[PDB]
Amino acid sequence: DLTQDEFTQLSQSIAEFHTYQLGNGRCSSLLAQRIHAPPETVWSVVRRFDRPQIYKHFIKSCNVSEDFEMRVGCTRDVNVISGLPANTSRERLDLLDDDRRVTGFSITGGEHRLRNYKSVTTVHRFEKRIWTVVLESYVVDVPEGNSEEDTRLFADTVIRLNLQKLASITEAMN
Ligand SMILES: CC1=CC(=O)CC(C)(C)[C@@]1(O)/C=C/C(C)=C\C(=O)O
Repeated sequence: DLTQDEFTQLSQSIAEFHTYQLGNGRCSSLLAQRIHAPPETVWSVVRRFDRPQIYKHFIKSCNVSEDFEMRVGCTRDVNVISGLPANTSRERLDLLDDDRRVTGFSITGGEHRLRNYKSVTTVHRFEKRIWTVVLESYVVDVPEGNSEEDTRLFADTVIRLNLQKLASITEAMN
């Protein structure tokens, strides 16, 4: 996946936001997407907590309060497209750092099986031409009698598809 030069450059961010030391019954993974677009452009979409459906394929709609303010602790209600093993997710914004380009959220409830899910998404400048690397990591409980391996495959597949869609949206923005 990540090159040596990408790792090195990305080392302290990964230690700071994307490394976990967990007990059993919980699992994590880290995923990376390269985007051939300025990190200002990528971050302008990543940080828009009220409109995840701009890049998240499986989200049919997202509702926020009439008094919504973009501030740690604000919440959103997302509704999943039809036919899926989940219908809704209730999510809380945990991080919004406009200097470092760090965001994250937690799933506090809803109709789905990704209990105590929390993810962190970070945006990184690379200079070849300016490009961007996005890291996204999550921790989640392993539902009793499911395996850690199926849980990770599920989360990873959704995050990977979302970060691909992010890359296509943000590259089209040039
Ligand atoms: C597509 C989908 C299906 C589910 O079964 C769970 C949930 C409804 C939470 C989800 O929206 C999960 C989305 C997660 C993994 C990544 C995200 O959105 O950053």
